[PDB]
Amino acid sequence: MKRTWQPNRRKRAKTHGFRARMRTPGGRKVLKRRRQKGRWRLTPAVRKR
Amino acid sequence: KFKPYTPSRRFMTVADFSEITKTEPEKSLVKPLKKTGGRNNQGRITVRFRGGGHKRLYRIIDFKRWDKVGIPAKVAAIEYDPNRSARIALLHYVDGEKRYIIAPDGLQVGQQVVAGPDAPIQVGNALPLRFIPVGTVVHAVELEPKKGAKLARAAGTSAQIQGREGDYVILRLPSGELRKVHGECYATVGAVGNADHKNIVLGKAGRSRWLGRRPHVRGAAMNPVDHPHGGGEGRAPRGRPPASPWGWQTKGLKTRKRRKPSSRFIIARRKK
RNA sequence: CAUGAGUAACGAUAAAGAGGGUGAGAAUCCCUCUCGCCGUAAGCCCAAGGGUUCCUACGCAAUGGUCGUCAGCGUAGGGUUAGGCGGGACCUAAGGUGAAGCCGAAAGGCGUAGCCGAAGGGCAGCCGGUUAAUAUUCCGGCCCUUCCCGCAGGUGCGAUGGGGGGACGCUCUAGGCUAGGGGGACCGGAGCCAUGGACGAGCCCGGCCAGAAGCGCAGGGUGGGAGGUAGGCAAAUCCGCCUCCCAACAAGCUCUGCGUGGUGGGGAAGCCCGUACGGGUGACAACCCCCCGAAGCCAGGGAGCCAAGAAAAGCCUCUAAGCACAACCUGCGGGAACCCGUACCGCAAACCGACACAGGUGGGCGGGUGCAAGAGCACUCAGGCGCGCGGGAGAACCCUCGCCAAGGAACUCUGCAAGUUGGCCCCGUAACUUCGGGAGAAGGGGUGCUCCCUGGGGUGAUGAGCCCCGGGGAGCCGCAGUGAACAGGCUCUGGCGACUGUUUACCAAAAACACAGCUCUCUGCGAACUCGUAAGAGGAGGUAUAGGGAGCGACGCUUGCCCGGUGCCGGAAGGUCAAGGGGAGGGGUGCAAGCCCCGAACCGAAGCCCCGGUGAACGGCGGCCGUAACUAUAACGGUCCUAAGGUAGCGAAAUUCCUUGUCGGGUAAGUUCCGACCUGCACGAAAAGCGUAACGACCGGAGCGCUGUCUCGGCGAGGGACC
RNA sequence: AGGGUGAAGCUGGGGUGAGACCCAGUGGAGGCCCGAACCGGUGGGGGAUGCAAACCCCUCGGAUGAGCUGGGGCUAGGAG
RNA sequence: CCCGUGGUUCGUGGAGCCAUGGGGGAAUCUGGGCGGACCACCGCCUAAGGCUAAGUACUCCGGGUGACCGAUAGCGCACC
Ligand SMILES: NC[C@@H]1O[C@H](O[C@H]2[C@@H](O)[C@H](O[C@@H]3[C@@H](O)[C@H](N)C[C@H](N)[C@H]3O[C@H]3O[C@H](CN)[C@@H](O)[C@H](O)[C@H]3N)O[C@@H]2CO)[C@H](N)[C@@H](O)[C@@H]1O
Repeated sequence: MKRTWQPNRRKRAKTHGFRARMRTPGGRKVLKRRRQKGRWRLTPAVRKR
Repeated sequence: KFKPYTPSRRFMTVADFSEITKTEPEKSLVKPLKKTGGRNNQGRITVRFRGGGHKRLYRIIDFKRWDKVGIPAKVAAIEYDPNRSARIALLHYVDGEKRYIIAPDGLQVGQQVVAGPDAPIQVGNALPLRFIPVGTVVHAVELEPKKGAKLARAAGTSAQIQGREGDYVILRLPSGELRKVHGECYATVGAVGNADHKNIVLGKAGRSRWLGRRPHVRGAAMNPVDHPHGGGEGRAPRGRPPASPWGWQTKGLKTRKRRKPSSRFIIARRKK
């Protein structure tokens, strides 16, 4: 029932990653923001395998 | 290698009024040719209705002759491309190399013709206007020399030689007008190759049209949320407007357009 | 922390019952025995994605929707290794990046080239055996792969730049091989009659799989020269252009069948033991014969038809320049070859829905019998289960499903539903028609199984070897003979719409929108628009038979009356006004040259006024009065009014309120529909008008057929309800 | 998956001048027609704190095309 | 200096000075903007380049004090 989930090691992994974030200025910006504003990490790190 | 126009399927349910055409060279093209991207979307914003595709070949054709202005060529033969309003002749240049070129009035496979500095005014060769035997026919024709075959009268059997003046000769172009081109410029001799095509009949629209590649257009399409015109009702609106914030369909476009007066007159119209 | 509540609920009506076992306790664990449901899936398989877990050993207080000594649960330990499988160590498209370059207030926008970037390209192995556990990765048998060192033989060798070349629809399709079906009493084998019978071409099991190349089936992919060799595809013998010969069902060079070296496996029972995961196990095999064959493979076929089907290795082919004495082509010897990957789940309790949620999620025959054909049907093969809460009587009543008679729609807003009806073969088939068709019209009749005479397309002629109907004849047994499961109810008729379709994810199967095809009309390509801050792309490598704006929407007949207002199209003679150019002139300060305002005669851009044009352009197309031997209107009979004043067809309609209009038909009766009439509350051709076959999960009106549907239904089975 | 339909071309036989054009055989095209896997989802029915934040059943339409589908991408949110 | 605009207590005005987008378009200390729109005065300052300290801001981080808090207030966050 295409509940829209079903991720893709590829696609998802792909679309999102350190690189990518640093690329788009918004990406980067939000990056640091979150990053040290409140610790955590980065789902663009979330990645598996 | 000409082509039948008229063959029409018959009563194979509503596949009715389907017109076939068959160039006899039937060979699959040759060596020189890449392909086109999937434009319709472009410069990556998206634009202009219809648009869909359907299979994929994609052309490269000669548009410039002064590049050998002489090496007779003999019709390699007939054939065409997933583009153009009137087939082509893959021609062979006596020097070895060949080139996809026009396809004027039914010439003939193996026929020799060429062009340049004086070509015999035989539909097929091409020449700098100037060699214009005023009262004759060509197409492909290009004003502003070098600017390549400019005015590729598609299946446009239309370049009618009409007198000359100054460094410009007068021409009657499809449209139903007369412009001017400095003689040294050029013209493919004779006329086009297709028209009946233009009359072709195709069955169940969806089927055909789409196959064409193009999908749709649907005006004042109810919910005029946009669709310029009215909707949310039967009735055809009033204002007198078109899609994407339009001016109806009876107003200019030209301007100073240094272009305009610069040549041509007849102004834009016909009367069949 | 209470409450309905110890009622509702346990995730599918694919059922389970026994015996023994282990246990502190076993409906709910283990074996084994009866039994039902899958099987075309509840099969296995690759992949995805999950990422623990998988196993083996202990344990269950949490977790499973209670169990629970069971687990995918908890604790610990061990478990996947590949030059030849895959992906990178290579290729590239879309496509992202981007040295250049064009471009922004900035952040960026655009971007060739080179790069990144694919189960799209390309590339060198297979099978049999061994672990609790992984395998073409391990072992073993068999078959190779490139790269390095050498040597041996052989050459204008020597880029990746030129080229040729790999490269490609769809529909279909001859010919040829295993897969893979299938009968061999055909050979090997462990057994049996239990029961009236048969030990007899009886049953039951099996009767292969891989094999350098050597070779024998099929074909599967073409030219030798020479020369001119005014292109070369810049640089040169390689391609392509011209010419004279040989251009042979030609030798050419790339997958099957045999090979066969040869290895390996080899199952029924059967009974001995482990829970099982399992193993001995018969010589241990017999391992031959004949049948049917594909959408698979050879194969880049072959034909036909348009909407006419991707870019980088490999073979050559020259510079660089080396080579040519140590470059490449080719044998043998020697020596090399790393990075990331497997466990298992994996049409699903481990992947996605917050749950062991009956939802969804990509490709691989899909074993067999029967059915005309077939992944549908019914029973099954292997292989998979028994959905995880149980026992119990079984009343109300909803559910699911079965039977009815009498009548057979009156129920009812609607025959909603449900039943009728449906499998192929022959008899036969209406108004209308775009002569394609409405026909599966419609209405009949058929089939089962026996024996008998009679023709055929298979397979090495053709003789136990099979598939097509034969055909006909006599006859057999049922109420019953597509015998069960797959499987049309039908006819008449009217409004719309053409018909194929998409959608409205969340009611709204269907009109609307599509549309093919009509007309107006826009644009000269550096078109016109569409996004854009330029840049720029788009558009179109298209180039007015073309690319846009549109109202319509096959087709047939047919598109009439007005442009006085509106928009748009055409002409600036004139009236008209911004800035401006501008100077008359007034002005303040100036003792004064002067310095500085205000400044307005006249010239002055589109526009606006004005004059024509103008409907498949907005948008509209009338009002009243009078007269032909009489009793009824009709012709103008002139007038009031405006731009004229609605034609053709059309009418109480997906527009008539007076309306259940009036007649007619249908009918026991009908505001329902069909047909008329036509004083059209308020139709009219282009947002089309009248009509118009085929086609609709269209909406509405008849009527035949059939049917617990209705006159109430009445009993019945399965599930909760209830103990 | 599977089955029926049965155009165009052609081949031959038939009639003029040849020809139209006919008949027959071949053929075996898209529409498709019939109907599963595939894709949609009315018509009726069955849950209401339901297997479920859109389901199960009986049923039904397309069932080669504007078809359906896995992988890889671009357009996006006053924009698509 | 003309208009097109920013500043400034100035929002259009009698509206000044600095500041710039358009077109015009120069003076060396008798020079040239500035006080008063503007004109006659006196006065003022010396423009269209350059450099930096020192005194008010800020709080990551350290120290200290609190008619500032007690585990639902305090940072949400008193400790994997
Ligand atoms: N040739 C005309 C023919 O007859 C008619 O003409 C019509 C039209 O022209 C004319 O219209 C005119 C117009 O001034 C305007 N509508 C007011 C005027 N009363 C009227 O005229 C009317 O009244 C007249 C005097 N009492 C009579 O002649 C007659 O009843 C009638 N024509 O009258 C006719 C009916 O309205 C049909 N309409 C037409 O199709 C057909 O061709």
